[PDB]
Amino acid sequence: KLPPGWEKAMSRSSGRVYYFNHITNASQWERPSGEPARVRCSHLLVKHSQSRRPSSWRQEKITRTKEEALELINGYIQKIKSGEEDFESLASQFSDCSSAKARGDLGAFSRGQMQKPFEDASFALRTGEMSGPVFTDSGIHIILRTE
Ligand SMILES: O=C(O)[C@@H]1Cc2ccccc2N1
Repeated sequence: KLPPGWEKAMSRSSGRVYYFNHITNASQWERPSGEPARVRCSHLLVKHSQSRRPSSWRQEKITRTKEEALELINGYIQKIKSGEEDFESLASQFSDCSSAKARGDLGAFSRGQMQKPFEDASFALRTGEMSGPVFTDSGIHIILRTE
């Protein structure tokens, strides 16, 4: 039927069908379109108190809760989707990963190098697509596949 990870769902507020990807946590109204050794991704990481290392270049001690981190991620996705802010701008300013200094770019990578939920989401994205919240031991990520 649909490309890997994608399913149909019904909107509770509007009753209109939409599409959801259970690997990337992406969701959208439009029906999704139509695997490589390597993909290239950027990300925006929001850490929280249960991250494996609750510290980053932004904050020596990261104290926010998992739920507060998810709300921040949700807000950044809204601003990216509305076009009020670019992904790169938000990653440079607010990602708790040192890759913030390269607009969130992680370069190319293959399967077997990254944490599994990040890897799985990265490889299920098509070039140009963006994930919803992706949960790892580091924190919560927004992932943008660039190649
Ligand atoms: O560790 C991993 O594979 C994923 C990708 C990544 C990059 C930077 C910081 C945390 C993080 N989680």
